[PDB]
Amino acid sequence: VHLTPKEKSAVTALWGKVNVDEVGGEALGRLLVVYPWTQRFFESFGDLSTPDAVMGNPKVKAHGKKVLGAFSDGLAHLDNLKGTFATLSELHCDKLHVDPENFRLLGNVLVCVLAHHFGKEFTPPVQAAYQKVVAGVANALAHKYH
Amino acid sequence: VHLTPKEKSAVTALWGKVNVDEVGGEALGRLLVVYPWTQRFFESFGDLSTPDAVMGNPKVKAHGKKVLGAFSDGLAHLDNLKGTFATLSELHCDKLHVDPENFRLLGNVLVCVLAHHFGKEFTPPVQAAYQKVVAGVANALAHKYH
Amino acid sequence: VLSPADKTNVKAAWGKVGAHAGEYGAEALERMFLSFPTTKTYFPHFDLSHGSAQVKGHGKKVADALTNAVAHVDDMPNALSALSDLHAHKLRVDPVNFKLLSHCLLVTLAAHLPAEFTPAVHASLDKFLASVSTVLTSKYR
Amino acid sequence: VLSPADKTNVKAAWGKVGAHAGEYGAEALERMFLSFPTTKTYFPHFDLSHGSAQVKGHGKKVADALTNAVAHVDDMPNALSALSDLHAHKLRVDPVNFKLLSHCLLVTLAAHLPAEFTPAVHASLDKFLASVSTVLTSKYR
Ligand code: HEM
Ligand code: HEM
Ligand code: HEM
Ligand code: HEM
Repeated sequence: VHLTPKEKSAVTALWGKVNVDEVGGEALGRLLVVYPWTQRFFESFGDLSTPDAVMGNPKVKAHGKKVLGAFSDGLAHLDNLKGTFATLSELHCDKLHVDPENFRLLGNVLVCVLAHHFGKEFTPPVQAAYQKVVAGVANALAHKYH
Repeated sequence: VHLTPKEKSAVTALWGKVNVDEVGGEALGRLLVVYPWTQRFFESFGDLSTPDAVMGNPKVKAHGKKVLGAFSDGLAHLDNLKGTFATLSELHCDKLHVDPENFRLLGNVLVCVLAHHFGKEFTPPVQAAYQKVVAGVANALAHKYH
Repeated sequence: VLSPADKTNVKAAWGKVGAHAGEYGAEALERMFLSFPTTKTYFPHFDLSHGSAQVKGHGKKVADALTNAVAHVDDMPNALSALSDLHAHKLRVDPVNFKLLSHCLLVTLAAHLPAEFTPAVHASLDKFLASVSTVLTSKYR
Repeated sequence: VLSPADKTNVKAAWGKVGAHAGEYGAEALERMFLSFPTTKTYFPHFDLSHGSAQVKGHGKKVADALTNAVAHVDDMPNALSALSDLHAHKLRVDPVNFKLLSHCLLVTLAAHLPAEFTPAVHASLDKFLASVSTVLTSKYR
């Protein structure tokens, strides 16, 4: 996926400051709250009854880390994203039949979470670059549907 | 994709009875009526301010029948749809910039026209077969987007 | 949001649906289940076999829920509260599935009531089903 | 369809916009133009580089048009009918672009009003933007 060099520096700089410990959780967590039908896929998790509930769940929060690493994975080498997520594609598409629209929704809630944590540092140019990234990651996740 | 040998015969017997003069035009016309924003991509076409105007619009009839032509080539090349629509893809995606959700819409409107022409002959299993075909074509036209 | 014309159309196309509400609701469900297999997971307890009594009977329920929606086309969130709870609160149904069933409802109606299935009415039914879809997938409590 | 709590969140959080209305709407549009360049094709008659006084201006216009809907929430087809006429009949704006701006607004809001952009609020704003999105892209005259 084609970020410019300055976009690449920009996303790498920012990712460097991310709390690889909570934002994954906030990303997954907001997904479950904002699109409540995605909770269907996590019943083995527990109390998703309230926003405070979902938000404050070691379950949603444990899982998030997995999510973040997959993104960092993707962030690392952005020229073969199809490859890195191949297993996750099979997993999500073949195994869990997650509708691929959902993948775009999570990528966008991640952008939301990043803007939340960086405010004015999450500038329009920097967002524009993360949009290329989450779009890249989403299309890879949904490739087994191809 | 892979229809079964059963599905393959049934789509290749229903299709041999299509009115290759109306169906295309009926599908496109319906697309512009049911989803009016698609009207934006047909500025050079003429009057489209009423359903009646649309369906009898000679440009809609004519182009619509080019469209059926494209689906026809699709049904003949279920194996590599990706390459058969490679040029149409660059056309719609990089020159036209049509949002890919709209490919899915045309595909489904085309199925509706089929139900409309063939009534009870368009059985649920025949439809199931045609849904695989239209999904396949949609994903081929959106291929230069990924 | 529906226009005046659209409103009268859902009424005038659906007027032609006989006591065939059962047959059609059933056929739409059958069309959804075969065309889009993932939809089957919302019904693990159902008999989804060809000719399933349970499906035919559910067709009826869907078709009469739709009936009631027609009946209060201007007060859907009101009339549909129980089913929102069912579909949005309980079932947690992904909205894409409503697009799939809506489409199959359209195909079914096209197939059986071709005289009613004009372009303008097709337009209206599509808006109508999306609106009931939105009511059914929204938490409005 | 909005709940009472949703209308509550939307007016309580949007209400923190205030003077910044213009700035946020401007920024949201800028974010959309940069992040999703195809959306620039609806604006040929616009100067679109950073600091266009025009984008800044037709930034306050969306923000206030948005201000419109948070208090006439219960009937936007009414309050926004001119805006629907514009977006759905004149420009024929593809609904996908409404989801992009909506997303860009959520970002602008999450960057500027952190203490405010709670998950419950986030959910309510998305619905609100979705619902005004449906109003503006439907022909219901
Ligand atoms: C969009 C970007 C996404 C990324 C980067 C991602 C990443 C991951 C990762 C790393 C796992 C670990 C699975 C394993 O190792 O076995 C996983 C599992 C899973 N994902 Fe996602 N995922 C994404 C989207 C989604 C969405 C949208 C949904 C559902 C709405 C979803 C539902 C699930 C479920 C149900 C599991 C298995 C949970 C379990 O272990 O019980 N994923 N995903
Ligand atoms: C399965 C889906 C589709 C198929 C098979 C298809 C097929 C075609 C074909 C064969 C052409 C002829 C191009 C030429 O004249 O060289 C064309 C052009 C075009 N398509 Fe489609 N198309 C699809 C979807 C769409 C959709 C959904 C839209 C808009 C919403 C669209 C907008 C256009 C436009 C504006 C042109 C050029 C018209 C002109 O020459 O003025 N296409 N497409
Ligand atoms: C317009 C769309 C729909 C309508 C109008 C509708 C209508 C109904 C009705 C009337 C019931 C009766 C529940 C009862 O027996 O009290 C029901 C239940 C149910 N619906 Fe829907 N339904 C719709 C869409 C969907 C879709 C798209 C799905 C999933 C793909 C789905 C999954 C279910 C399930 C799993 C039940 C439980 C039925 C039972 O246990 O009795 N529904 N629906
Ligand atoms: C919530 C979404 C939106 C709101 C609240 C909104 C509100 C407004 C308002 C108040 C105007 C007034 C323009 C005037 O006074 O002449 C306008 C115009 C316009 N909108 Fe939007 N609009 C929205 C979404 C969009 C989107 C998604 C697009 C396309 C990407 C778009 C394209 C345009 C264009 C081309 C104009 C005409 C500008 C002019 O000629 O002044 N709008 N909108």
